[PDB]
Amino acid sequence: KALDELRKPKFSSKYLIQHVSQKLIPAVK
Amino acid sequence: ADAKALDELRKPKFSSKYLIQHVSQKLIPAVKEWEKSYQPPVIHLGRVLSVGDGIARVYGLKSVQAGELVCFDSGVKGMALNLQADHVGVVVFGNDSVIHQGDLVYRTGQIVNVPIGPGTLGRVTDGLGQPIDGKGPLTNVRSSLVEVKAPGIIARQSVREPLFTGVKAVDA
Amino acid sequence: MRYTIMVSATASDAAPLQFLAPYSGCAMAEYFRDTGKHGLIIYDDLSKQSVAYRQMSLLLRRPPGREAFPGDVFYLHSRLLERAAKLSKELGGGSLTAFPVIETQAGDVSAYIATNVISITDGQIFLETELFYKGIRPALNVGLSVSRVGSAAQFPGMKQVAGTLKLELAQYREVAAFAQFGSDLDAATQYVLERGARLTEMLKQKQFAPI
Amino acid sequence: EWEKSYQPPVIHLGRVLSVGDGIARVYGLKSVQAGELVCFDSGVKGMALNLQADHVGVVVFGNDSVIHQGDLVYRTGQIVNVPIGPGTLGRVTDGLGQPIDGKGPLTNVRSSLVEVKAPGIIARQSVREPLFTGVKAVDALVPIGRGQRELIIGDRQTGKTAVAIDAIIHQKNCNEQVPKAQRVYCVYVAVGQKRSTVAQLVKLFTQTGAMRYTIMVSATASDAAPLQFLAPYSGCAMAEYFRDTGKHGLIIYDDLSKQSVAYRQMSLLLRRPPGREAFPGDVFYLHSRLLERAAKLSKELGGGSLTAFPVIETQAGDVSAYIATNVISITDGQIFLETELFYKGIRPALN
Amino acid sequence: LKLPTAPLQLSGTSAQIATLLWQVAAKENQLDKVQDELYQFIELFKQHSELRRLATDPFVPTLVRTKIISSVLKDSGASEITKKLFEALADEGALSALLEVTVNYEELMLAHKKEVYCTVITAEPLDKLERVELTKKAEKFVDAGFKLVMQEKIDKKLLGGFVIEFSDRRVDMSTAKKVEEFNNFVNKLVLSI
Amino acid sequence: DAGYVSQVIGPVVDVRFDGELPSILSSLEVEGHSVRLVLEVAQHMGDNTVRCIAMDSTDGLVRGQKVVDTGSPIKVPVGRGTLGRIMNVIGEPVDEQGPIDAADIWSIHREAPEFTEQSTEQEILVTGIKVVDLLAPYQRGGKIGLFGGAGVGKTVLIMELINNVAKAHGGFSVFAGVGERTREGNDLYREMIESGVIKLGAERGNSKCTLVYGQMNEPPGARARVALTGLTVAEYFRDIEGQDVLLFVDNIFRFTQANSEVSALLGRIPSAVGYQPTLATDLGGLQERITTTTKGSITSVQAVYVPADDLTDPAPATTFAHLDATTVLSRSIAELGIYPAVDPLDSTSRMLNPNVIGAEHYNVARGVQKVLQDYKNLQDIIA
Amino acid sequence: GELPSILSSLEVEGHSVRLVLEVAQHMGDNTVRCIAMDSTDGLVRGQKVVDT
Ligand SMILES: Nc1ncnc2c1ncn2[C@@H]1O[C@H](COP(=O)(O)OP(=O)(O)OP(=O)(O)O)[C@@H](O)[C@H]1O
Ligand SMILES: Nc1ncnc2c1ncn2[C@@H]1O[C@H](COP(=O)(O)OP(=O)(O)O)[C@@H](O)[C@H]1O
Ligand SMILES: [Mg+2]
Repeated sequence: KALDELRKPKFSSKYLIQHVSQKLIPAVK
Repeated sequence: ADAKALDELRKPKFSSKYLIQHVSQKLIPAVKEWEKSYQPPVIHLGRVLSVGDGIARVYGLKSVQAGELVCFDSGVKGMALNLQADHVGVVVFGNDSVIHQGDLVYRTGQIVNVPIGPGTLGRVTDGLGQPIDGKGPLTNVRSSLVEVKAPGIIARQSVREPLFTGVKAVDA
Repeated sequence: MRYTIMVSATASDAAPLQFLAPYSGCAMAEYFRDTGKHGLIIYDDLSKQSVAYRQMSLLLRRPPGREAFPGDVFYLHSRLLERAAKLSKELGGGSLTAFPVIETQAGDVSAYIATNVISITDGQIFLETELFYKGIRPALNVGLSVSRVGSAAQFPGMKQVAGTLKLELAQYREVAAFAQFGSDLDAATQYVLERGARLTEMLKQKQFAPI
Repeated sequence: EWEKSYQPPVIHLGRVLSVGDGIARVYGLKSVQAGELVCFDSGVKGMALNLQADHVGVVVFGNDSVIHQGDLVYRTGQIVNVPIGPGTLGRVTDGLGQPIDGKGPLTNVRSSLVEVKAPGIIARQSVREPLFTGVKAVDALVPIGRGQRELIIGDRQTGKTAVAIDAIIHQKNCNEQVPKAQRVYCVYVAVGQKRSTVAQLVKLFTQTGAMRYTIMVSATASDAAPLQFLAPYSGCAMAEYFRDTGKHGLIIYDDLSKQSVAYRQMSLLLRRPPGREAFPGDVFYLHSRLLERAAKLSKELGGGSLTAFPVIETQAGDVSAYIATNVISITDGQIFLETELFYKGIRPALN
Repeated sequence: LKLPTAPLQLSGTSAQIATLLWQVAAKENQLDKVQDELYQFIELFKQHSELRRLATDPFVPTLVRTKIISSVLKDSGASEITKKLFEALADEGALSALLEVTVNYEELMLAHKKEVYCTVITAEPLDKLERVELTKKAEKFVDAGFKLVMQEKIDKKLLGGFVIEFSDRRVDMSTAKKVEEFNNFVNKLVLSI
Repeated sequence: DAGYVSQVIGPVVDVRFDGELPSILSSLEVEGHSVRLVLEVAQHMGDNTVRCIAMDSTDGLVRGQKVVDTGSPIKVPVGRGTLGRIMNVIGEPVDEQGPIDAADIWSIHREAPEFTEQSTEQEILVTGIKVVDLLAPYQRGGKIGLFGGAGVGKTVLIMELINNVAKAHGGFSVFAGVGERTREGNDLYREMIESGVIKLGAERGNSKCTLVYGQMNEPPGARARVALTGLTVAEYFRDIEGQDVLLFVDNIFRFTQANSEVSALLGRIPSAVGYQPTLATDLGGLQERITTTTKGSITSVQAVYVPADDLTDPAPATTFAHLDATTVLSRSIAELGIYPAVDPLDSTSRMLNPNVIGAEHYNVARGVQKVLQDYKNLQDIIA
Repeated sequence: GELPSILSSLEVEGHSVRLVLEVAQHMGDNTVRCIAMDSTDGLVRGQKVVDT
């Protein structure tokens, strides 16, 4: 119903994991 | 990582809801503080993601077909050649400089039709029916399907008439 | 211009207006076929319409093939030239006769658009740049040009004398390149040169002179 | 005693994401090997050629309209093997290792791996004794030794099969008056021929009597892509059996260009990077490990020989086409069989 | 400078988000804290429509994507590991990447607990002895001291026995396969004899 | 149960499914279209999605329209009433005489006949053209090929071969129109009603031919499977009835081109020069179904358009392995004004051997090959 | 704010040359496609770009 558009990843920036990694380690105390 | 794991993800197994009571309260003031930066959700119309050089890629348009004339918001006419998953590739009739990222795309519904008939005897149009000969619009004419398949086998007969060209290099 | 319609997609217009202009060009002429009359259609610069097809697809993230033309470009020219016909008696008896124009790339008969349109169409007329400067205007190639229906497709009085015209032209094209020795032997290797040369000097005419 | 030996298998699995054109892309299979022969649900086998990060590409030995999305593949744990041995003599098998003659199974055979390395340096001994092939234009003018590589290149409709089969009939005309050791056994491997041409070829080896000595491996044009790919390796794996037993063997690949059409058809379907004339880059390596497998083993490792007769069908005599460029480079010579001088009465048209 | 080691490797650029997420949360020992917090966002993506417009609309600018998520994500009990994650996906438009990053984090969490799925299909429902005789052959088919879940299932075409659908392996001790393999060993010996 | 079209790219459309995806080479139907549209699935996309090919034009498919599953391959109605009928790819009457008076619909996609049921007995098919019956003698129940350029005279040989062999047989035949002109299609319909092969009235059951027409106007779904639709009704008359049926297929090259027009469109890299990567199993699967078995006989007659008399293109260069008797048409002999312009060198059959016909036939045709090869090697030096 | 119409100019700030751009495709992401009329050596991904 409301999750058929969410069924797969879709994004730009194939180096996305390196982007998010600098935004996941800040909250590491 | 399969679709049954996705359908298992449709079953809720959260075991606690200590966010949902509050994020449902701050959702609506958030979308209405930043309300001016929202284009409206568009379903049976279309709006341009990418545009350039005669091929414009348009989000939405759940109602169109292949080969439906579309009309952009500046009056420019178009054609939907292929229809991808989330967007519809639209071919642009004419110069395309007026179309931006965020302009409206209007479906006309019909297959592309150029005016036919004997009132066009003496007129020079382009491939779209608009006159360029400076004698105004076409009178005593009608629209017809340009995408029609050929006449079938039972429809034809053996040719007889020679079609003289007036050229001895040809006709002999 | 009284009996002439002209759809005119320029090169300074976009691609799909050129892509649709032979398609809309046959949409006019199907009306003349449907209501019993006869129709003439000339799809001028049909290779340049196919380049107008090649522009749209290669922006449209579609796979290219021969000479970066797409896959279905045979089907483009097929249904562009199948909707011209001669109907039966049961729908007026109307007709359409087709003139596609394909410019070769200075003599590539195996060019990708050429092999499609030479296989679709029924008869072809080769116009080399060789024959255009030997005085032969219009520069029709005779040995390479074929038709289909033959008799009952010419003037019937012309049809009897055409066999006397074609077959004597057939031997003459074989003896014209054998002029490297100075033979003119036995009153035949000169006379078929004497005949077919005057046949070439017969079959020239003037531009824009419908006779 | 079969019921007393039934331990159920633990066999590992794989589910299919996308399947098309005889190429099934499977998910799972945490331990499948490169080139491992797998099996599907519906009885059709398969080999996994390329193995990627998330999905594993599997080529299909047969019809592909039986597998839906979400079907299962079982790993057999073994690289693809063919039954080799003497019981194959006279039989007409498919390239995977099953008989299609209608004569039941292949008994007195043994399965062995179709993918091994060629004989090294010290395995070799210099080819001195000659093979005799019946066509005097081959034997006297452009001769062929026992344990040698010679390419029957040509046009089509020109007699490349004829130079092959007249050599085979000569061996049957030579084996009846030659002792047990030095008898030259035939494995004419049919790649890309019709299913009706092999019917003529099974007739000519029976009517002459050569089917006591011939194994006809005929992967047709009618089966799938990798059978025509695997038919030279399995047919040379049949020639492996006659090598280490010490006998002499004749192995013939016919229309090896079609096996190049086989290795082209799977590579572009599997999205491997294309090279010259859209063939994959490693197609020279997949032609060489075939044709370097037949040789003469020395007097310390078996003494037997193996002479390979590949066949390339040209187009109009272009010996510089990319597929012919490879095989002429790896093989020794050329028996060029032109179509134009074939009607000039010199039979065979051996330029 | 050291990260806690991932229990199994994965593929790239959409699932190694979860591998990196597991390598962060296990350092903070927040493992079952944040895993069902991903579940709430799916229920947020299931029930509510305004949030799930933000994961697929291609016309919202790149500052309204982050200034709604950090506006929605106050403290609220929500972890700042989770809050800095959902800021990052709406930073680069990766809010559609949620339904993949969960099920591999589901896989990696069940890779941290040594806890494998199965699905056993019989013709008869399993009683309190029939089910406890099942596991002692099933735990020969796991490789180590793992856990085991049960997902008992009924189908009539199997004539007794079972099939352990590990989703990675399958063991067929059903008689409907046994009588099929009994018939193939009949035909392979009557035709040869 | 059923699914929806999710994506349209020209002549290939994509259908999503909610569980139990259709088997490959099955048939799909869209409702609310102008004509009945058959989608034939060629590959699974992976995300519960089959990828199709369109038997008619896709211009009009909305995204999300209802698509049902027939769960089965393409079914044409085979039978004795199908004689005297002009047939489509998907089983339609296109001669506008009611429905097809036949029953027992059959799957037109199958496996080839096996190696055990192959015929090796060869019979010379005397045609009536002095270059055929001497030089390249055809085989009864065998294969007859016809190459040549566009404008050398291929199709006028084919109807001449119908008048030769398809009239003096008495049994049944089939004309399989694969992507030729309607002009040579419509004219053959008139010159078989007047020659009495196809009859109209109440004598529809004594006729001798069915016409399976996939001419040039259709999109390449129809031009790629009319070869198989014409084939299976010929293979229906072989196994069930036992009669020898003559398959007159026109433009086998247009079968391979119709595959190649969308083969790139299904997500495949192009092969050599720009033709399709899977041409081997496309044509090799086509040809070896056309054989003669123990049960009956099929005598295939194949016409192939070759582009610009170049036999190095791989789309006819796979066909040369697939044809016993080959009548290669040279434009040069037609430029000499000689009809039929059959090459004495390029056109060579498989019956030509003294071990089958007799030495009196083989020696003169070889004696033809000596005097005509040296005539080619001397007409260079005669200038 | 708002992406300009096609074939309109841009004026970059902070370069050693008065460098002008011309928009031709609106490539999504609220981002356009340009061809630089002069030397592009020295463009940093933060430089203010104004239109006429
Ligand atoms: N010595 C010969 N005398 C007469 N004909 C011959 C001779 N050798 C071969 N041929 C002819 O060759 C034809 C086929 O032989 P063969 O199959 O060996 O040729 P090919 O080059 O393999 O053809 P293709 O490659 O198309 O299979 C037969 O028609 C036969 O008439
Ligand atoms: N024996 C013949 N008698 C008369 N005309 C012939 C003969 N053979 C070929 N032709 C001519 O060759 C031409 C091409 O015929 P066709 O088979 O349509 O060629 P294609 O198959 O290349 O389209 C026809 O117009 C026909 O008149
Ligand atoms: Mg051969």
